[PDB]
Amino acid sequence: DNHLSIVTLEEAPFVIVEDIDPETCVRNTVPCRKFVKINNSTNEGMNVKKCCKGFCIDILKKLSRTVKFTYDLYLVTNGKHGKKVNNVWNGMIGEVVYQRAVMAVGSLTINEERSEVVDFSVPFVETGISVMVSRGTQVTGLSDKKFQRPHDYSPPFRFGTVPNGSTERNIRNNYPYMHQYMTRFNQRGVEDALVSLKTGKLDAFIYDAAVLNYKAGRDEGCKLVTIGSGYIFATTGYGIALQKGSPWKRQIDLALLQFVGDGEMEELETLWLTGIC
Amino acid sequence: STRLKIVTIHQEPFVYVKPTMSDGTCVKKVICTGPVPQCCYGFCIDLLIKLARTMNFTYEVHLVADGKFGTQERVKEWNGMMGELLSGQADMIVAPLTINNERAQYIEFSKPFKYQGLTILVKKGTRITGINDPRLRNPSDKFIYATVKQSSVDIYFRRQVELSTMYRHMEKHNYESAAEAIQAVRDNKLHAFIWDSAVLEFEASQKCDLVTTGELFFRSGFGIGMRKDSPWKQNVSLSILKSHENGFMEDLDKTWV
Ligand SMILES: Cc1ncc(CNC(=O)c2cnc(CNS(=O)(=O)c3ccc(F)c(Cl)c3)cn2)s1
Ligand SMILES: N[C@@H](CCC(=O)O)C(=O)O
Repeated sequence: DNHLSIVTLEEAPFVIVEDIDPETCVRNTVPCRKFVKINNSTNEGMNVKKCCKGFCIDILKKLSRTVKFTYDLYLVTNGKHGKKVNNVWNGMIGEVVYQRAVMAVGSLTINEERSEVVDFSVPFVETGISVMVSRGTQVTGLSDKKFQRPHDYSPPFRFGTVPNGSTERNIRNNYPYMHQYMTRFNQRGVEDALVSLKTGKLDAFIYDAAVLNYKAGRDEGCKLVTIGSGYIFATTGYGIALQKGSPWKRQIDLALLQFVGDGEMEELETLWLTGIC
Repeated sequence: STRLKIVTIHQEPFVYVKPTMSDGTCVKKVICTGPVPQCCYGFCIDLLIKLARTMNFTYEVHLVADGKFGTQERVKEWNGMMGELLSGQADMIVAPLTINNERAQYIEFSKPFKYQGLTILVKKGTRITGINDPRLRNPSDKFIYATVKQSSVDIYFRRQVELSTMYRHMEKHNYESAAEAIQAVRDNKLHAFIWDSAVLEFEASQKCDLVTTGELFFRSGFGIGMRKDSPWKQNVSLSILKSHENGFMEDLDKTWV
């Protein structure tokens, strides 16, 4: 039990996956496998061996040293971060719920409905829900009327999100009319949403605050901005999702809290989230 | 089977402290016993009241005796609110208590109900670049800066040997409470106050003679204080997480902060 099964999900700059040397994972990368199907009828597949790096990856390494545990790393393939579908959890959350991963590492937002099924560590990356535009807006935020009641304009505002995450889960519970309006503007990923913003097809992109602040700081020409100059709704953070009652809950937080007072979270903050804009 | 004993500390805008009227009574106000029945209200009090129904429990608020947050000093014992929670005088710390490593080793923090950080408060007209200003890095008794005694900021400057000198100049100038240090900056004998931004910049928004500088040089958060065995931890954290999502913590931030 000194060796743990750990699940992760790719989302720059926290978890970045690159193809391996056609032999080992070099530099600051850690070996991480990904179950890839053979075809779309058989359940048969193969674990392709890749290399993972980023903010949450080094966080895993620092905790791997201080807490003294070995691990294998694997990318989630049934979903992404996690969503309760027909009272069944998928994604990284589902991997911990059904005892296929001892802990989950990555840009895993801590919300209330997940803490009912898993145990979250201390938030080590502040995040939430922010709005990204490009550019020239006077909207206050999500509580701005234009998101609340879109059709009170002719034309209404065209804003969307990437579904099945903690962001869409929050807007559905809080704003029923806004949520059913955003469904036509749902983006398949963060890269598609940025393209839609700069091409004029999308007016605003509602997503995780930490990722938006990262993408806004690395924009060519400093055109993507988060409104409020960085305002965040439903403030929370990324957290290591563990089993409910996990005996590893006692050091991960104490060692993460150590990383804060030590001055090591600052390094990875200036290592991976240093912004040009 | 018993009322929960709530320990709080005077720290506006989170917790105000006012005296009872001649009738013995006092927005949502709760009678708090402090060094004497007093009146307490604010951010942390509304949050305590919101916790008390979500969980359906009765409580009694009383201020901390020594008037401190809590640090571990050698005779090792905890002072401030930390000691009262560990000794049994308290069952729950509802206050702007900073979550750090040393405190979490003994008590159980809930998920943070307030995300913020550390900044520097100065008298408007005094210019320092930030925490890395030469008047703070290489200090002199010409420029006086300090923090609050027996606080989390005091722990932050002493647990790193590189910050050993920034700490020693403060070691002689630290104050017993934040309120004394803030007005001391107005009287121009405290030149800089290093404290949490949730308190400093808010008071800079009400007293237009002080200004916060350098923005945040270190991030920290506020969590509910509980012992290792409090059977409310699971539900306190869930209530805080739910309070963050439903835009309700945001209501308190506009109401008080
Ligand atoms: C975008 C980024 N945010 C944070 C990064 C690096 N880590 C921290 O600053 C940090 C600081 N303190 C703690 C523990 N206390 S806490 O109250 O739980 C808390 C306070 C403020 C925070 F911001 C977060 Cl996340 C959590 C954890 N983490 S990088
Ligand atoms: N970080 C989110 C995914 C992105 C989002 O929904 O904003 C989660 O863990 O669910």
